[PDB]
Formats: sequence, structure tokens, C-alpha cells
Amino acid sequence: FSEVQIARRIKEGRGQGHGKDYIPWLTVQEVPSSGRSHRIYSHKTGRVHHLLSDLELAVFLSLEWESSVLDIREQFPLLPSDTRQIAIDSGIKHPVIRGVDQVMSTDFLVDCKDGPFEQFAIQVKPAAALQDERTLEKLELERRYWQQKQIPWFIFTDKEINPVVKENIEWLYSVKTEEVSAELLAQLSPLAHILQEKGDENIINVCKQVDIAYDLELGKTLSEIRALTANGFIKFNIYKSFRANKCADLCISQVVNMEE
Ligand SMILES: [Cl-]
Ligand SMILES: [Mg+2]
Ligand SMILES: [Mg+2]
Repeated sequence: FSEVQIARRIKEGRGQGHGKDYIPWLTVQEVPSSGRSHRIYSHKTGRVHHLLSDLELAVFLSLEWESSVLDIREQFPLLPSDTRQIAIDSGIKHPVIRGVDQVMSTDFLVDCKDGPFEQFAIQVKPAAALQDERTLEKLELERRYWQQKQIPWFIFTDKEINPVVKENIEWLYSVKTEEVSAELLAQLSPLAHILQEKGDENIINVCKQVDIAYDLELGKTLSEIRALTANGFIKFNIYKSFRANKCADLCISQVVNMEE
């Protein structure tokens, strides 16, 4: 993936800062195989995050939903000196590509406000991947790294995905719209007001009502919300089908094109 030039990526700030200032070590451009990547906005961090698979997306959405989560720093880099030492102490070949030892990274490093632990890490991997010896070795390197720092670490796989969350993702990500036009975002403020007053009403009813009110073709507003939701500008109760969500279950943001 990366040559000795990694030194420059380190200078770019990759892996430093937090909130809107945090820069992932890996970005969507570093996505392998058919594995689809995602750039979703976060209300908590105020920035767009890079997820490298649908599984990671599912985890991110769960994190963004949690009230106790304060920050989500995805693709977090593990200090090379620490990982080389661990590789040595364990007798495991530190990740190498063409002789250059690679910089390892945990999928998510998250901070909390009142959970059991103020900070914890997560590695996302499909259950099947654990049947490969090399993956296990790499996972041990990662496990030890966090253990060394007394930060709880966990592995999240597909069988940890709530079925409802799963179907919600299947509805939101059959790629409908990705065009984040200033005009699409313009709909955030108006939509926020409507949803706020029609709070206790089912999201689908309110959607039809708006279509009628403004004389839009049936489904227009649902399509808009579906797009703003899939992009992270709108958050909802992922543990409940979107269609069963009340308007009060949705949360809209103040995001403007100043996302550079
Ligand atoms: Cl994955
Ligand atoms: Mg990773
Ligand atoms: Mg992974």
C-alpha cells in the first residue's frame, strides 16, 4: 500500500487532532477489493468520516447514535515503534510490504462522556476473516497494543449487527443519490422545522403531506430525506425501521457547504 514515503503522510497530520480536526490514517481512496467505502457526516465531530466497508459503516452508524460517544476517530494509526516491539516480543512478522514495515491502524478509537470507560478501541472484521492465520496474528499485534495502554479493545463482526440496523442500511445504501448539491442541503433547514412541529407523526405520512402541500411528485421528499440521511446530515433511530420512525426520531443539522 504505502512505501517509505509514509514519513510524509505522518507530516500531513494523519492520525492527529480530533473532532473536525482529526485526519484518518486511511481514507476512502485506500479502499480495497469490491469493498465499498463511505464518506458520512457526523453531528458529533462535525466532519465527514472515511469507512472502508459496509460493516465499518454499520459500526460507525451505531457509534454516531450513542449518546455517550463524544468523538470517533476512525482508521487510527498505531505507533510503529510500539508495534515493532510487540511483533518482536511475540514472534509475529510485523506487517511488511516490499520490505517496508507497514503502519497498522485500528478501525475506530472512540471517546465517551459517561460510559464504563472513557475511551475504547474497535476493530471491524467479517467473522470469516478470523479463520485465517495471518489475520489472527495481525489481530494479536493490535490486541496487545491496546492492552499495553489499558484501553479496552473489541472486535466487531457481521454477527454483531442488529437485523433492523442491517435492513435500514440496505434501504439507505442501494446508491440512490450522492449529489450533495447546495440545493439538497438547502432543504435541511425547511425540513427541520416541519419535522420539529409534526414531531409525533410518522415520518412517511409527513413525507406524503409535504409532497402534496408543495405539489411535488409522490415520493420526492422521502427521496430527499433518504439522501440526506444516507450522507449523515439527518440521524434517526437506526434500531427501528426508518419507516416506523416518528419525526421526533430524526435529528437534522446546520451543515453548510463549508465542508472542506
Ligand atoms: Cl470489515
Ligand atoms: Mg483497518
Ligand atoms: Mg478491519
